[PDB]
Amino acid sequence: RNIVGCRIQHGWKEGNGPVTQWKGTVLDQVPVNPSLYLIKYDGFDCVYGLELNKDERVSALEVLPDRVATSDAHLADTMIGKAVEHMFETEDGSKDEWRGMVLARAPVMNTWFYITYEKDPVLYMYQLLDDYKEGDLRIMPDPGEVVDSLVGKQVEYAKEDGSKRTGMVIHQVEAKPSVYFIKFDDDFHIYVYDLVKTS
Amino acid sequence: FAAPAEVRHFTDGSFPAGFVLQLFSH
Repeated sequence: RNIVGCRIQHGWKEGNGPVTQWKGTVLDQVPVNPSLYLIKYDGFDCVYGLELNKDERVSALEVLPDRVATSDAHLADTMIGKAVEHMFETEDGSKDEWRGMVLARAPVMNTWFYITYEKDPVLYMYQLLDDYKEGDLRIMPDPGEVVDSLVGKQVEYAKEDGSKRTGMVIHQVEAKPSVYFIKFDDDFHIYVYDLVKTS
Repeated sequence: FAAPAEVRHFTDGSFPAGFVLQLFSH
């Protein structure tokens, strides 16, 4: 009944539409909020944050058998912490190069890497060693340690309504200790923030 | 959903002084 590391499947009810089946791998259970799971779903590149046993859109949650197994560490270790250019191919067959940063080796799914993008600051997961060999990934050349860890603090901001909403600092990056993951209560994406000295 | 571009308030008011959390996109 510990589901970290397990493949899972469940119904997902988007709005009032019919229940659809979802399949994914549970990467982690958030220490500062153990009802919060990070999930890598097949088909979504983005890591999801869900209270799997509390969220009302989730139904019939079951543990599945593990995925059929398969069989370079220096390349992966030099990639981590680094800024990168990641080349995606537009419908035109042309190339759009998103600048981003590689944050860590993903848990449970070791071939996979946590990555985030300047044009999209949420937490993605990709198998970057393939994209590097293919040439589609270039590694660019190269406060969070002064300040004590913010992990577990509950964040608070205002919307343009003046309505205040909350979130939670769930993780500090081991490779770049000024980078933090925030999961807001009203979204399932994991947003990446940098701790900056003011002015 | 639109994530705040900057965060500098905690509910217990303990956000460290002189710093801000900036969305990775700024």
